[PDB]
Amino acid sequence: AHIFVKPELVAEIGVKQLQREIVLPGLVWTNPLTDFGGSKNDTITVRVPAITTA
Amino acid sequence: AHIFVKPELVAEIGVKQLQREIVLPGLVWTNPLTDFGGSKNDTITVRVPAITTA
Repeated sequence: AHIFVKPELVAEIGVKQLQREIVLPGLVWTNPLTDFGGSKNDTITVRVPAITTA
Repeated sequence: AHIFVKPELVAEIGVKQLQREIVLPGLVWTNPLTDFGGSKNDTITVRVPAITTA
């Protein structure tokens, strides 16, 4: 019968891929040490001080 | 590959040997008697008063 030339319409309506919310980085101790370049094996050794007894 | 001569770097970050909190000294009767020098045998006598019966 009648022929109509139509486009294929693409729409975005706010449907996204559900994906986790990030909380862990803010709670962990990040970068107390920075100069890993300049220490052998990329290892910085932390010194824990001493305690005596009377 | 390339090889480099680096120092071992020792750093303090705030890691400490965990020790408890001192609470007992503030809770015990301390120094009601002081002049232990000036008394025989480094001893001060404490007198507890008399109690009578009828």
